[PDB]
Amino acid sequence: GFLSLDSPTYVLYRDRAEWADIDPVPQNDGPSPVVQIIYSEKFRDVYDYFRAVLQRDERSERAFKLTRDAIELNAANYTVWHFRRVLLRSLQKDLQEEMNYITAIIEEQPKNYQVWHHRRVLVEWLKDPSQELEFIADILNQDAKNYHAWQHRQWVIQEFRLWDNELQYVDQLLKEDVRNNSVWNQRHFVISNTTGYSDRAVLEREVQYTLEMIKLVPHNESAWNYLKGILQDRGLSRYPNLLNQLLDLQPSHSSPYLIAFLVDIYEDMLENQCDNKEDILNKALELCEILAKEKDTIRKEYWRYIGRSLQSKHS
Amino acid sequence: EPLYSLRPEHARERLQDDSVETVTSIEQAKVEEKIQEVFSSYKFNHLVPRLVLQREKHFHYLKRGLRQLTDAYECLDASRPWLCYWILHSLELLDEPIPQIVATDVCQFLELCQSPDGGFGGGPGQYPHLAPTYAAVNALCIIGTEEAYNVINREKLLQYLYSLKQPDGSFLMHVGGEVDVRSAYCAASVASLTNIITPDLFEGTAEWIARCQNWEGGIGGVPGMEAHGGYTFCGLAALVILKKERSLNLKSLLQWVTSRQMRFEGGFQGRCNKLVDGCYSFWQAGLLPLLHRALHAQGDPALSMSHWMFHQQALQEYILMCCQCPAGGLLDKPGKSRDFYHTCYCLSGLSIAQHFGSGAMLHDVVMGVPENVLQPTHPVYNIGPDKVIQATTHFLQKPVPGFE
Ligand SMILES: Cc1nn(C)c(C)c1C(=O)N1CCN(Cc2nc3ccccc3n2CC(C)(C)C)CC1
Ligand code: DMA
Ligand SMILES: [Mg+2]
Ligand SMILES: [Zn+2]
Repeated sequence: GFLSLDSPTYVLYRDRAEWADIDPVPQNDGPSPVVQIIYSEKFRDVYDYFRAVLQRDERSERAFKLTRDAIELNAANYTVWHFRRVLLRSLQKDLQEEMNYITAIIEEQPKNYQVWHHRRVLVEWLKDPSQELEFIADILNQDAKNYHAWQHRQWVIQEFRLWDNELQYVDQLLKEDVRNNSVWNQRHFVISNTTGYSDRAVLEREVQYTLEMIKLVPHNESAWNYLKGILQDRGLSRYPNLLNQLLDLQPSHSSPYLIAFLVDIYEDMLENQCDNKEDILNKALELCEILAKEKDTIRKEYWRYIGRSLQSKHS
Repeated sequence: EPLYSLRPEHARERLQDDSVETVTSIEQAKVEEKIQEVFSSYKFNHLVPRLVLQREKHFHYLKRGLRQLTDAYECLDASRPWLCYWILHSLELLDEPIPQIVATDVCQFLELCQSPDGGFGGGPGQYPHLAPTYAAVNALCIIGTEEAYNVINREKLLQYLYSLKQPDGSFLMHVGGEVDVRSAYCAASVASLTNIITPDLFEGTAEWIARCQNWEGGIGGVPGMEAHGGYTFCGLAALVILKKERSLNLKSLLQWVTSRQMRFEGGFQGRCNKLVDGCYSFWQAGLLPLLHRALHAQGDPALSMSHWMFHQQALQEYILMCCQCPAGGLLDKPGKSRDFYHTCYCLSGLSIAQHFGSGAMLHDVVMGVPENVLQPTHPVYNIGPDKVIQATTHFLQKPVPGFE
């Protein structure tokens, strides 16, 4: 019967009666090994029996249970995962029981690539995304920036058209942590694939929302980057009130992000034949100097490049 | 005063949370408190800061690992060509010779990892995968002997890359696997080094990579995803190989990567509002020589003739003061454990930070003792530039393979 890899009564496969018929196949590392891992007895035992079932292509229930132990010893072994999926279909295994299994191993190793890809295959096979948004929200409740979890969330939402409640979920996570860049990315992902940003009421709503988040947390870079990202498509100089509204927030909510955004506005204004070109260029170069020498010295080479670029494009 | 991170004005670069605490600011403040303890240790102990790269300790750790690893490395049993690459590249950066017998042993092991239908697996008899294929080809090019080049079955490698190519331009990481930007970089890297690029192998690939550049300016693993340093390096490096860098908005990419250097720590974060990490010294800083080359090709007259567009000094100070393990090897940040992955990319990032080169201009910045200077690394392949020329020169003497 079943024996978990970490159960106290786990026995090696070489001591199991139902495995006495097959000879283990040792790993051939060569006569002069390199990057040779001195496997524990338990690991070496599972993988010598895995190599045996894989070589003879034994599509049996015992081989299927053996893949669970081989995965739990090294979840990045994509060869074991491939053979487990061959056995899932050959043996007609209950895929809801496999969904329960993949749920448990993702909870244990949420940053492994293979576990998330296996979950996607099961969801595709069953054509059932009904447990996904809730499961992913549980993983994100433990690590709200898990890249694989956000990727799986976007895949489920696009593949099964589950767009209706995601902006509400995004709003909930921005309340919990307005600095979570993965959630500002999810916000852009939902809006760009539903209403789009060409709708004026949506863009106005989004810029007004973002400016309020900037007023509450002026040094949160994600809100500044989202404001810039949604207005940079048409060009920052196409929004003439943006400049004066940022200059208004400068004396009490200033930051290197506000000053950098002013340079970005002036750069686009200079490229689009703005009024008072000499004045706009002098203001842009003055801010590049302030950023390079005092307010953002880590980016001194970037700001000096921007300053030289503005002078070159004007001359 | 010589060290940027120790100047009194550097205290002004600590996080300003605006009196609004969230999980992100709490974790960032925890790292900054720990990093400030490291920077202040010299003043506290009454010593002159002496930034020394512990070459001897790094070399001992690497030479042992090249031969044998404890069961603590069972999680890398499907990544053994990566271990070959990380260790050989770290040794190459440290100017440590690879004995001829050790080089032959690596060739023989990577031959066992090679699949009969092309590409390499994570260990003997494992199914092929683009990530260990990339690592094995880079490891064999670092060795650079006729024996090492002859290991690669070019005809089958080409057949294998075509079996992963998708109609939309993307590549699967392995058969029955998934797509991401790393696959396109893995394929472009091995295909250009071995001279197996046919006219249509990369049809649509540059456009698919461009769909991964998002609103932030950086690149995500797949379209729609958050910008991330590792995937952005893969995206831009693949486009440089294909000579299709103009497919991206290079100015939004430049602003994004320069923003990923941490004002206080000096190192790089992988994504906006995440923590500093030593391996992003290569993934993020490695983008600036790629962008310099891409912009220089377009005739950009405002480029520096001496420095990359990141604070090279601050990155070297973060790596030298915060990322070295006293027993040898490098790491993500203080308090983390050493590993061959962080040893490879902290040293690769340190070498990028030391060496600027563009056209006839060359300029080095070597923080700390002069012995800290590393061998140069090629920003596209992350192997020595001499090894890239040697491999490309060797495989250009062979025709591009035909189809069976
Ligand atoms: C370490 C480690 N610990 N464990 C338990 C495992 C399984 C490993 C391992 O084998 N790794 C780490 C992850 N990378 C993912 C990856 N593939 C790439 C291919 C080409 C270029 C870059 C690539 N990157 C890195 C990122 C772009 C994601 C930054 C592959 C190598
Ligand atoms: C898939 C992938 C590469 C995720 C990033 O890993 P992480 O969250 O552990 O690192 P970081 O916080 O630096 O993005
Ligand atoms: Mg896989
Ligand atoms: Zn790292």
